[PDB]
Amino acid sequence: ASGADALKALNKDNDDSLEIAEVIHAGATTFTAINPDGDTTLESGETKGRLTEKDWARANKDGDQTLEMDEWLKILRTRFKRADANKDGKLTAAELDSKAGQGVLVMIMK
Amino acid sequence: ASGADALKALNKDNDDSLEIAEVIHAGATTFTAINPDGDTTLESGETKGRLTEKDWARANKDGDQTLEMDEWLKILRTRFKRADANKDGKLTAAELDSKAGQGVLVMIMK
Ligand SMILES: [Dy+3]
Ligand SMILES: [Dy+3]
Ligand SMILES: [Dy+3]
Ligand SMILES: [Dy+3]
Ligand SMILES: [Dy+3]
Ligand SMILES: [Dy+3]
Ligand SMILES: [Dy+3]
Repeated sequence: ASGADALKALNKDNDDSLEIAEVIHAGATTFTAINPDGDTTLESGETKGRLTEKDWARANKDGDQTLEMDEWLKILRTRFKRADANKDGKLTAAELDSKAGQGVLVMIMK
Repeated sequence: ASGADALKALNKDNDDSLEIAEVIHAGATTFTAINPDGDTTLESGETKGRLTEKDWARANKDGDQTLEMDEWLKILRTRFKRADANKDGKLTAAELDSKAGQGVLVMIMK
């Protein structure tokens, strides 16, 4: 998916950008959408192609093999900062289409 | 409620315990249940009696006046650890009934 696609689906206010509240909420929706096994936890197989082993090492600090909702969203907030090249707390289409923005996109859209 | 009543509410027996995945999932449901204004954000008036000013200062690091889901759940994970007096990763009824356990209960049930 592209940045224009994400704005079309996830932006409901009268702007051209995704703010952190919009991004976190879409991350929470996506967590459930990519979790087909009927639990409340993401296992490593469920996160392939969206998260790296380094993301798990950084965010999963509780000794389990499960990403709970908060550990997933922690990674997303870090990725938001990396994509927000002009520091204004808003992700525009150009920021979403950048390499760092692609990392946000894979956590906010199935 | 009490620890026993909280365990019963989550379809568990009186001598059972809560682990972090069930607690985080219940915290995520509670976030939305205590948020009656149609947004995706908890304002301070929505968290009175559940969170302190110091909780907001620790968890709300983004310069806004709003708790997103990840900031709320960060506080819950901190409270789980404080209520887990023996640090075994499980909260018994007695741990839930403690003063620190009360702080978990106000975040996992309306
Ligand atoms: Dy917006
Ligand atoms: Dy799963
Ligand atoms: Dy975990
Ligand atoms: Dy920006
Ligand atoms: Dy609200
Ligand atoms: Dy915030
Ligand atoms: Dy314990």
